Amino acid sequence: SYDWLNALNNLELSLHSEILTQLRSRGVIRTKNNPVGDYAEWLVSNALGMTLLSNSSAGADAIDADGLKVQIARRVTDNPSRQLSALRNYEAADFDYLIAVIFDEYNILDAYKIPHEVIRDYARHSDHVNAHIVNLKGAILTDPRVSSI
Amino acid sequence: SYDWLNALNNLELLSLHSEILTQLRSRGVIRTKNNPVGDYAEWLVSNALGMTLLSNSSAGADAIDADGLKVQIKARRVTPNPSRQLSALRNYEAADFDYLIAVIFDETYNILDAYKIPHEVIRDYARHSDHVNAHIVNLKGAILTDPRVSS
DNA sequence: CTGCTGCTC
DNA sequence: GAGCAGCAG
Ligand SMILES: [Ca+2]
Ligand SMILES: [Ca+2]
Repeated sequence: SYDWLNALNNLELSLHSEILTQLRSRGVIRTKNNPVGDYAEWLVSNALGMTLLSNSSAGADAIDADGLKVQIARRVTDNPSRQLSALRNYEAADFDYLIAVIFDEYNILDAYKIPHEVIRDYARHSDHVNAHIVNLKGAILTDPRVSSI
Repeated sequence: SYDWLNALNNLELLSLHSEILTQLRSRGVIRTKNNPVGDYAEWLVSNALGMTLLSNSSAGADAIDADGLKVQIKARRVTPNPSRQLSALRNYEAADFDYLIAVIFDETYNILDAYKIPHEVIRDYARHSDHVNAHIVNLKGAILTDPRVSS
């Protein structure tokens, strides 16, 4: 039962920082960011045997056992949207395939592997943020060029 | 004494996080499923300095004050990552706020630093990132010593 | 297609 | 200074 947290005030509800501390100390998350993103890296890495890369700098986040760079999610439990995080400098082929995963605010729902190419045919560019934007909705979910896990 | 947490596994911990977020949202502390710090800051600044929020956080402003001015609200939790690089002012050239307020937290969501930094003083120390098409500012050194910035 | 928030090396 | 993540309308 999660109804005991009505007793804690706004300051005490400090506990979320503590949970991040625990997850960090367990290896689940590296950064103090949105916990969904690092948990995605964590699950994908351990599952199919991937060495993570702390330097996601304009590049992938992991390498498979065949030496291929992998870019690693979105948690749609209050507003259903599946736009993936921004992709910058994509014209340079900085990854060999991408793994995108949906969580339920944090259980797994969907998960896909997409070559850098399929992205091109499912991406639009925004000058405002200087990034190609993609949404994991509908079409791309049915390209046989994409695989699901 | 948060030693009882170790009894929870990963999925239950993540559930507890999101659930805690849903509490503060139900209390009106936050408006999104993003980082509780930013909306908690926005919540903190307005309900303490008499301001009015704008969920239409698009003009680059996040609230109007008692005097009737636009204010951009940006927060950050530095824990000795001690970098104090603020969020993108993706559009600042249009100048859709009068004075910016940046608030600095520690791990336990406590106020280490807070400044009311005005717009032209933001113009005097800003740098533009070609990568993200946005201006970036840091609050360390010359910015703090500027006579046009207060706490 | 328009926007946001915070965080790391 | 370069980079990063997820999230809202
Ligand atoms: Ca990633
Ligand atoms: Ca803000």
